[PDB]
Amino acid sequence: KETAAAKFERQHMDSSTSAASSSNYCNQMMKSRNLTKDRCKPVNTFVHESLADVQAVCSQKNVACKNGQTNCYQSYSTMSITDCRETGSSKYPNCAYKTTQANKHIIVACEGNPYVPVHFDASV
Ligand SMILES: [Cl-]
Ligand SMILES: [Cl-]
Ligand SMILES: [Cl-]
Ligand SMILES: [Cl-]
Repeated sequence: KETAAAKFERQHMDSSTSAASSSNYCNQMMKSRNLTKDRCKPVNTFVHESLADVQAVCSQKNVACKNGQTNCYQSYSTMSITDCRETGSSKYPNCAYKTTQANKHIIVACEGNPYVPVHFDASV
């Protein structure tokens, strides 16, 4: 079974680009990160910063998570992100995503020792 930290990395880290290159970024990344296996994952955010910088958010501003838990943290700085969301033309298989690039603060839930990101809560 994948660890929670490793699942966060696979679903939400893309340090190899500064920003979504094009409208097909999400179609490609959703497929390559194995987020379209049996179902199209409906919504997923990728963060274009170093893993270290994203991990560091777990020692930044403590904020409530949407679900009311208290282990969420909001990045002090904005980060380059791409939101991927399924379009109306999307029907498994042949998932289809809209790519939206933005520079926003991220909010992650953190857990463990080391205390690292395990869920992507939101961007602001
Ligand atoms: Cl793994
Ligand atoms: Cl791990
Ligand atoms: Cl997400
Ligand atoms: Cl990097």
